[PDB]
Amino acid sequence: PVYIPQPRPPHPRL
Amino acid sequence: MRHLKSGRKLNRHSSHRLALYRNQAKSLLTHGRITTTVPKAKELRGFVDHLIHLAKRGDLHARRLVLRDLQDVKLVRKLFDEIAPRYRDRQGGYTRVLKLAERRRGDGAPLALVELVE
Amino acid sequence: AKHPVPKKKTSKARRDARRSHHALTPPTLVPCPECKAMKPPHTVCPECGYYAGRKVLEV
Amino acid sequence: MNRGALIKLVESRYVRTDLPEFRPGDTVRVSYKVKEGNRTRIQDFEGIVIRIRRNGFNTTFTVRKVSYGVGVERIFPLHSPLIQKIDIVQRGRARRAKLYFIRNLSDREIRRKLRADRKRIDQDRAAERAA
Amino acid sequence: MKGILGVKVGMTRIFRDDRAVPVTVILAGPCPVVQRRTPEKDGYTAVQLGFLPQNPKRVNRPLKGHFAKAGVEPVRILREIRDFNPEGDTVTVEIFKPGERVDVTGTSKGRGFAGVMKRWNFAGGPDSHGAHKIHRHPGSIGNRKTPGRVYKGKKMAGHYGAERVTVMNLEVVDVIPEENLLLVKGAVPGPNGGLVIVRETKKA
Amino acid sequence: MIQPQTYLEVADNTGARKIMCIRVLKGSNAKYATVGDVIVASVKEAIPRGAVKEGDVVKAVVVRTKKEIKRPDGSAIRFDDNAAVIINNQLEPRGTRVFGPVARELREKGFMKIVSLAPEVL
RNA sequence: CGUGAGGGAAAGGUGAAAAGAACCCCGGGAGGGGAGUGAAAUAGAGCCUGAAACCGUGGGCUUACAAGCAGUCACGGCCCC
RNA sequence: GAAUGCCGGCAUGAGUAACGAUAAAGAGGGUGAGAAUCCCUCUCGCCGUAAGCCCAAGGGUUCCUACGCAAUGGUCGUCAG
RNA sequence: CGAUGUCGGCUCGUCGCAUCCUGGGGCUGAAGAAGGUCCCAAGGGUUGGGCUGUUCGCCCAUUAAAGCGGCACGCGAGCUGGGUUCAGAACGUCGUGAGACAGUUCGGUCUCUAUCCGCCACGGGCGCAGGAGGCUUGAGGGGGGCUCUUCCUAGUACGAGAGGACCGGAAGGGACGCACCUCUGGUUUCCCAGCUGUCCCUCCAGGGGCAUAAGCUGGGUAGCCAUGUGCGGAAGGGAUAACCGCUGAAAGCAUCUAAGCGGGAAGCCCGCCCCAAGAUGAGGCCUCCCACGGCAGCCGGUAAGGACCCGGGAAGACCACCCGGUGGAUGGGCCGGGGGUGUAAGCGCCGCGAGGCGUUGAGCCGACCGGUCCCAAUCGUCCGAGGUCU
Ligand SMILES: [Mg+2]
Ligand SMILES: [Mg+2]
Ligand SMILES: [Mg+2]
Ligand SMILES: [Mg+2]
Ligand SMILES: [Mg+2]
Ligand SMILES: [Mg+2]
Ligand SMILES: [Mg+2]
Ligand SMILES: [Mg+2]
Ligand SMILES: [Mg+2]
Ligand SMILES: [Mg+2]
Ligand SMILES: [Mg+2]
Ligand SMILES: [Mg+2]
Ligand SMILES: [Mg+2]
Ligand SMILES: [Mg+2]
Ligand SMILES: [Mg+2]
Ligand SMILES: [Mg+2]
Ligand SMILES: [Mg+2]
Ligand SMILES: [Mg+2]
Ligand SMILES: [Mg+2]
Ligand SMILES: [Mg+2]
Ligand SMILES: [Mg+2]
Ligand SMILES: [Mg+2]
Ligand SMILES: [Mg+2]
Ligand SMILES: [Mg+2]
Ligand SMILES: [Mg+2]
Ligand SMILES: [Mg+2]
Ligand SMILES: [Mg+2]
Ligand SMILES: [Mg+2]
Ligand SMILES: [Mg+2]
Ligand SMILES: [Mg+2]
Ligand SMILES: [Mg+2]
Ligand SMILES: [Mg+2]
Ligand SMILES: [Mg+2]
Ligand SMILES: [Mg+2]
Ligand SMILES: [Mg+2]
Ligand SMILES: [Mg+2]
Ligand SMILES: [Mg+2]
Ligand SMILES: [Mg+2]
Ligand SMILES: [Mg+2]
Ligand SMILES: [Mg+2]
Ligand SMILES: [Mg+2]
Ligand SMILES: [Mg+2]
Ligand SMILES: [Mg+2]
Ligand SMILES: [Mg+2]
Ligand SMILES: [Mg+2]
Ligand SMILES: [Mg+2]
Ligand SMILES: [Mg+2]
Ligand SMILES: [Mg+2]
Ligand SMILES: [Mg+2]
Ligand SMILES: [Mg+2]
Ligand SMILES: [Mg+2]
Ligand SMILES: [Mg+2]
Ligand SMILES: [Mg+2]
Ligand SMILES: [Mg+2]
Ligand SMILES: [Mg+2]
Ligand SMILES: [Mg+2]
Ligand SMILES: [Mg+2]
Ligand SMILES: [Mg+2]
Ligand SMILES: [Mg+2]
Ligand SMILES: [Mg+2]
Ligand SMILES: [Mg+2]
Ligand SMILES: [Mg+2]
Ligand SMILES: [Mg+2]
Ligand SMILES: [Mg+2]
Ligand SMILES: [Mg+2]
Ligand SMILES: [Mg+2]
Ligand SMILES: [Mg+2]
Ligand SMILES: [Mg+2]
Ligand SMILES: [Mg+2]
Ligand SMILES: [Mg+2]
Ligand SMILES: [Mg+2]
Ligand SMILES: [Mg+2]
Ligand SMILES: [Mg+2]
Ligand SMILES: [Mg+2]
Ligand SMILES: [Mg+2]
Ligand SMILES: [Mg+2]
Ligand SMILES: [Mg+2]
Ligand SMILES: [Mg+2]
Ligand SMILES: [Mg+2]
Ligand SMILES: [Mg+2]
Ligand SMILES: [Mg+2]
Ligand SMILES: [Mg+2]
Ligand SMILES: [Mg+2]
Ligand SMILES: [Mg+2]
Ligand SMILES: [Mg+2]
Ligand SMILES: [Mg+2]
Ligand SMILES: [Mg+2]
Ligand SMILES: [Mg+2]
Ligand SMILES: [Mg+2]
Ligand SMILES: [Mg+2]
Ligand SMILES: [Mg+2]
Ligand SMILES: [Mg+2]
Ligand SMILES: [Mg+2]
Ligand SMILES: [Mg+2]
Ligand SMILES: [Mg+2]
Ligand SMILES: [Mg+2]
Ligand SMILES: [Mg+2]
Ligand SMILES: [Mg+2]
Ligand SMILES: [Mg+2]
Ligand SMILES: [Mg+2]
Ligand SMILES: [Mg+2]
Ligand SMILES: [Mg+2]
Ligand SMILES: [Mg+2]
Ligand SMILES: [Mg+2]
Ligand SMILES: [Mg+2]
Ligand SMILES: [Mg+2]
Ligand SMILES: [Mg+2]
Ligand SMILES: [Mg+2]
Ligand SMILES: [Mg+2]
Ligand SMILES: [Mg+2]
Ligand SMILES: [Mg+2]
Ligand SMILES: [Mg+2]
Ligand SMILES: [Mg+2]
Ligand SMILES: [Mg+2]
Ligand SMILES: [Mg+2]
Ligand SMILES: [Mg+2]
Ligand SMILES: [Mg+2]
Ligand SMILES: [Mg+2]
Ligand SMILES: [Mg+2]
Ligand SMILES: [Mg+2]
Ligand SMILES: [Mg+2]
Ligand SMILES: [Mg+2]
Ligand SMILES: [Mg+2]
Ligand SMILES: [Mg+2]
Ligand SMILES: [Mg+2]
Ligand SMILES: [Mg+2]
Ligand SMILES: [Mg+2]
Ligand SMILES: [Mg+2]
Ligand SMILES: [Mg+2]
Ligand SMILES: [Mg+2]
Ligand SMILES: [Mg+2]
Ligand SMILES: [Mg+2]
Ligand SMILES: [Mg+2]
Ligand SMILES: [Mg+2]
Ligand SMILES: [Mg+2]
Ligand SMILES: [Mg+2]
Ligand SMILES: [Mg+2]
Ligand SMILES: [Mg+2]
Ligand SMILES: [Mg+2]
Ligand SMILES: [Mg+2]
Ligand SMILES: [Mg+2]
Ligand SMILES: [Mg+2]
Ligand SMILES: [Mg+2]
Ligand SMILES: [Mg+2]
Ligand SMILES: [Mg+2]
Ligand SMILES: [Mg+2]
Ligand SMILES: [Mg+2]
Ligand SMILES: [Mg+2]
Ligand SMILES: [Mg+2]
Ligand SMILES: [Mg+2]
Ligand SMILES: [Mg+2]
Ligand SMILES: [Mg+2]
Ligand SMILES: [Mg+2]
Ligand SMILES: [Mg+2]
Ligand SMILES: [Mg+2]
Ligand SMILES: [Mg+2]
Ligand SMILES: [Mg+2]
Ligand SMILES: [Mg+2]
Ligand SMILES: [Mg+2]
Ligand SMILES: [Mg+2]
Ligand SMILES: [Mg+2]
Ligand SMILES: [Mg+2]
Ligand SMILES: [Mg+2]
Ligand SMILES: [Mg+2]
Ligand SMILES: [Mg+2]
Ligand SMILES: [Mg+2]
Ligand SMILES: [Mg+2]
Ligand SMILES: [Mg+2]
Ligand SMILES: [Mg+2]
Ligand SMILES: [Mg+2]
Ligand SMILES: [Mg+2]
Ligand SMILES: [Mg+2]
Ligand SMILES: [Mg+2]
Ligand SMILES: [Mg+2]
Ligand SMILES: [Mg+2]
Ligand SMILES: [Zn+2]
Repeated sequence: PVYIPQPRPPHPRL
Repeated sequence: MRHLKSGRKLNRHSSHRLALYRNQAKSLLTHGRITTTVPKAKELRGFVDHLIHLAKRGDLHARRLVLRDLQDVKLVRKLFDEIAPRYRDRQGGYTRVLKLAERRRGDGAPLALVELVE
Repeated sequence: AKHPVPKKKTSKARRDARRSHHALTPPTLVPCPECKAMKPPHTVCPECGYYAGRKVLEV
Repeated sequence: MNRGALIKLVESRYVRTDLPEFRPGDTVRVSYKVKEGNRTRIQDFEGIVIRIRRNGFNTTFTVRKVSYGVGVERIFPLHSPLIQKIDIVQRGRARRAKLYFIRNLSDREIRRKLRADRKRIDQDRAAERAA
Repeated sequence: MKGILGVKVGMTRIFRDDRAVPVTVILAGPCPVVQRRTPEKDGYTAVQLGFLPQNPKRVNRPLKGHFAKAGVEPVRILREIRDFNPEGDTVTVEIFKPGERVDVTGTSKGRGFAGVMKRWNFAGGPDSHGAHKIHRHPGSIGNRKTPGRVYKGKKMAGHYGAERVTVMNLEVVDVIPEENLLLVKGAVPGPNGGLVIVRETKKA
Repeated sequence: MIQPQTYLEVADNTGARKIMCIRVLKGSNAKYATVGDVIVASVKEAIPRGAVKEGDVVKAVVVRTKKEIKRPDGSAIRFDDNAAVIINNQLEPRGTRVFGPVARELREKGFMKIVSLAPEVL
């Protein structure tokens, strides 16, 4: 494989 | 729930089912025997029975009624002149469905034949 | 949804146990009265074409 | 057994047989036995039969009338013992069986659509010529 | 404490004292006694009634021996009535008079696999305002790590109907003994053609 | 079948023409009012120089409804609108006459003042 | 693979010798069973050796009232030597 | 024996999701070892400022015919780019 | 910190009791009615709105009451995403500035597939020492449990008056629950009619496709339904809570207690409805088969029975369940009835004509109630006891 789909952002634990 | 409901859907919408029965009727009356799936056979039985009974009546109205489904004057003419007269004394049960032994290779469907009786 | 995933690999014991209910059942067969061939009940005989005692369709 | 027959048999002791036939569109007067503490009197109710739904003994018919400015509809069981009598007031010619549409009509427009049913008026008047 | 078997015929209404009366019509009689249950032999008391006669060409050998041991014709169904011991050998609708109050058991109509809303009248979800594929869903089923499980008996979807139901304190409106008919005011479980039990009421 | 937010025509000379039901005075949490039920409503529309004016929070009895009312004799009556008659805390009509027919149910509910004043009890 | 500059694999071995399996059988073929070759054919070309995970067939013991980091110690039953 | 290690192989999830527009099919006849799926006919439906026809770019034999069905075709295949 | 998603809402609840209501009490500065305060009680119940993202709170209209809390401030592999909590932009304020702010303002991507436990349902297997077809006992579970108004008692007891009961007895409600479809009211994908456009069959007339996965419009049976109908909460028995006692010492009196007995709650036990013998502690009763042939075991043919296969079903996802299989009405057709639509076509007459009238409540016509072997459930196959021991 060559291409990585970006991972989802996290839930903002702010 | 389906409680006390008559009539198969045959995974067709309302107008497709109708033409199925209509095209199956023209086929059966054109040839006298056809092979279909068992469910389609079991339902064509009453669709074709009624047309044949209207042909026993034999009036203009009946011909016009019958023509709504068969649309073919020559075939309707055969139904009224050759098919109906051999059922005059038969009170319904003009068709029959017999089940076949072998299934289709490509989808496993059970087949059966539908014919006009003697 | 949040994409449910298996938590452990299924053992050979658990996998096959789930297939406890997977055997084909053999087909129902009866001898045909006219030609004595074996065929499913309630079907026109595919070997001789007889059903209910009469030749129904040529084979 | 015959479940349909048994139902009829249970209903037969209550089935009425003395009322005039009428149709949606006919004007009609129902004399209805009504109670008011602690006596009972006869209150007429005149209007157009806008609907009749048939279920054997369980047929019921709806009559519509305006009344001191407000439209009032009433539903009667056709075999109710509370009905003293029914008088046929006017035979009306409808093209359909349920006349809900006259709820939104002016008086003059209802008259245009429900013109007098000549044929059944003559039927009435040609009856009542009897011994 | 009396009881009779029967069959739901269908509903209609009558007129009684210038009042409409919704009634179910039950064809109840006539039920032969086919076995009596004695405290000596069985430890309790009840009567095994039979109902609807049967073509013997369908009644098997061990069952024929049962009917014959009581000298009754083969019947289609057998049901007991607890603490009922009729003096005769045949129970009929003549055991119920108008004005009495009965309890009717029947097998309810079968909804099959029913949703949480049809079964338990759950509120469902919104149909707008961003609701996402949950309009008929049941919401939350639990808590979090405490208790970290779902209760036994938490209402969820599943089968619904085709089960034993009894309606209490039903008025008897009329009895027509010549046709074995029993007119009960109200509604009875199950479809027309279903088996029903009609017992005296346990209410006061 | 009257509930909060339902508008009723006003069947008397109180001066109010339209009221909007704001509570059904039939217990703790009744959902609907029918003929004979008292409601609390707001006057949304009234004629000039009335005994009542727009804004007043009044009590009313419902005298006729668009959902047909059923009756023990198996009959049923159904009007063209939802109408009400304005009353005082002692349930007497706050006007001096009533317009239109009214439901006979009002009689055995003790609204005999309205029943008499009405031109037709149906 | 990348527009391009550029990036950049995998893939060796029958047997001494093709003697590389005529011919027959089932089969549409593929594949197999015989026949034949060879010291050897689970050396038959998807070929030296042929481990492990993994999948199957057969057999011995065993299991449907039972609480489990799966073993360990004990005793008893059954099968083998 | 572990480096979310590197290469390879093989499991699990599982006979599960899916098989890519809800424009739609049915029958008879033929071919063939084999046919829902190929050919032929009748019926039915869909597009018709297109889902028809003609250029340009880009692609590069895909065109026609004969013989083929291991793989490619999301199933089948006697058909096919 | 190689991730434990954060407010409020919605949905679904469940528990606690320091009890908001309802039930039971003692004391009262308790006349009555109504309160106050404390005790017992967690069975059930605890409304609809305006404002704000709000929790909170205020307010409207009611109520028996409009209770406080735990469950990761319950619950985002259940939803929401208004607020918080990224990147844009603006205002006030701070900073020379870049920028900043528990200061404000407008906007701003929330992940189809459940492996294990758990939960709702439904089967398959084996077991329940002989094998079978029935009908049952109920160990143990589950469900339910709310409450108001008016009247009578009686304008009595009480009170100067206003006001106004206990106990006992009737009637009518709200919400909730289970079932039902007779009525009311929905739907009813082709059950009937009307209508436009277009293409077609066959020129007229009659019709068919398409305009949605019904072209549109007016209706609409069975089924499934609530807005509709029936019915439920109990009664009753028992044991108690706080509390009130009888007899009664220790302790010549007194004491509900130390011996002993009674009264006493919407609560506890039973009662009602439902599941229920895998209740392996595998229960009981009724009926049927039966000592089979060959070497507590094995292999054969059977018995009573069972399954397969088939026509079906208000039963159902598959499975299961239930009915039927020619000695038969199971489905399909036909016939009668119901029911819907609302007067077919053709012909005759009238009008120049669109039309109208008549034949005619005609024609068509799903499912409902029945009849009728006209068609199809043909013909068959396979399993299945020989009963261990004291
Ligand atoms: Mg990723
Ligand atoms: Mg559906
Ligand atoms: Mg049916
Ligand atoms: Mg499909
Ligand atoms: Mg269409
Ligand atoms: Mg028909
Ligand atoms: Mg057959
Ligand atoms: Mg078959
Ligand atoms: Mg094929
Ligand atoms: Mg989700
Ligand atoms: Mg999610
Ligand atoms: Mg999503
Ligand atoms: Mg899911
Ligand atoms: Mg997923
Ligand atoms: Mg697993
Ligand atoms: Mg494995
Ligand atoms: Mg294995
Ligand atoms: Mg293993
Ligand atoms: Mg498993
Ligand atoms: Mg599986
Ligand atoms: Mg298996
Ligand atoms: Mg029963
Ligand atoms: Mg429900
Ligand atoms: Mg619901
Ligand atoms: Mg909703
Ligand atoms: Mg969204
Ligand atoms: Mg979702
Ligand atoms: Mg949606
Ligand atoms: Mg749901
Ligand atoms: Mg959470
Ligand atoms: Mg836990
Ligand atoms: Mg069931
Ligand atoms: Mg104003
Ligand atoms: Mg104002
Ligand atoms: Mg008025
Ligand atoms: Mg490239
Ligand atoms: Mg290139
Ligand atoms: Mg390089
Ligand atoms: Mg070499
Ligand atoms: Mg070499
Ligand atoms: Mg060598
Ligand atoms: Mg050959
Ligand atoms: Mg070969
Ligand atoms: Mg071979
Ligand atoms: Mg070979
Ligand atoms: Mg050697
Ligand atoms: Mg070797
Ligand atoms: Mg070797
Ligand atoms: Mg070598
Ligand atoms: Mg090798
Ligand atoms: Mg190898
Ligand atoms: Mg093995
Ligand atoms: Mg145990
Ligand atoms: Mg064991
Ligand atoms: Mg352990
Ligand atoms: Mg030891
Ligand atoms: Mg190490
Ligand atoms: Mg490693
Ligand atoms: Mg990991
Ligand atoms: Mg790897
Ligand atoms: Mg795999
Ligand atoms: Mg599967
Ligand atoms: Mg899965
Ligand atoms: Mg699946
Ligand atoms: Mg998928
Ligand atoms: Mg699938
Ligand atoms: Mg796809
Ligand atoms: Mg795909
Ligand atoms: Mg597709
Ligand atoms: Mg279309
Ligand atoms: Mg056809
Ligand atoms: Mg073909
Ligand atoms: Mg093909
Ligand atoms: Mg093929
Ligand atoms: Mg296709
Ligand atoms: Mg072709
Ligand atoms: Mg055009
Ligand atoms: Mg266009
Ligand atoms: Mg290319
Ligand atoms: Mg070719
Ligand atoms: Mg190929
Ligand atoms: Mg091939
Ligand atoms: Mg090749
Ligand atoms: Mg392929
Ligand atoms: Mg593909
Ligand atoms: Mg292929
Ligand atoms: Mg192929
Ligand atoms: Mg070929
Ligand atoms: Mg080509
Ligand atoms: Mg952290
Ligand atoms: Mg990780
Ligand atoms: Mg982790
Ligand atoms: Mg993580
Ligand atoms: Mg995680
Ligand atoms: Mg809570
Ligand atoms: Mg306390
Ligand atoms: Mg209290
Ligand atoms: Mg008190
Ligand atoms: Mg007190
Ligand atoms: Mg006082
Ligand atoms: Mg007091
Ligand atoms: Mg409580
Ligand atoms: Mg609580
Ligand atoms: Mg509130
Ligand atoms: Mg507003
Ligand atoms: Mg607020
Ligand atoms: Mg605030
Ligand atoms: Mg109070
Ligand atoms: Mg939280
Ligand atoms: Mg909370
Ligand atoms: Mg949360
Ligand atoms: Mg989310
Ligand atoms: Mg949230
Ligand atoms: Mg969560
Ligand atoms: Mg999560
Ligand atoms: Mg936001
Ligand atoms: Mg938003
Ligand atoms: Mg960022
Ligand atoms: Mg500034
Ligand atoms: Mg500055
Ligand atoms: Mg800021
Ligand atoms: Mg602050
Ligand atoms: Mg601002
Ligand atoms: Mg915007
Ligand atoms: Mg914002
Ligand atoms: Mg989007
Ligand atoms: Mg994902
Ligand atoms: Mg799972
Ligand atoms: Mg687990
Ligand atoms: Mg089981
Ligand atoms: Mg037993
Ligand atoms: Mg118990
Ligand atoms: Mg247990
Ligand atoms: Mg008094
Ligand atoms: Mg005095
Ligand atoms: Mg009292
Ligand atoms: Mg209905
Ligand atoms: Mg009905
Ligand atoms: Mg209706
Ligand atoms: Mg209706
Ligand atoms: Mg209907
Ligand atoms: Mg039709
Ligand atoms: Mg024309
Ligand atoms: Mg047309
Ligand atoms: Mg066309
Ligand atoms: Mg078109
Ligand atoms: Mg159409
Ligand atoms: Mg309608
Ligand atoms: Mg319609
Ligand atoms: Mg009630
Ligand atoms: Mg004392
Ligand atoms: Mg004393
Ligand atoms: Mg004592
Ligand atoms: Mg006591
Ligand atoms: Mg006591
Ligand atoms: Mg109570
Ligand atoms: Mg039971
Ligand atoms: Mg049992
Ligand atoms: Mg136990
Ligand atoms: Mg047992
Ligand atoms: Mg079925
Ligand atoms: Mg059977
Ligand atoms: Mg048979
Ligand atoms: Mg039949
Ligand atoms: Mg029939
Ligand atoms: Mg008929
Ligand atoms: Mg009729
Ligand atoms: Mg009729
Ligand atoms: Mg006419
Ligand atoms: Mg005509
Ligand atoms: Mg004409
Ligand atoms: Mg002329
Ligand atoms: Mg008719
Ligand atoms: Mg007969
Ligand atoms: Mg045979
Ligand atoms: Zn044969």
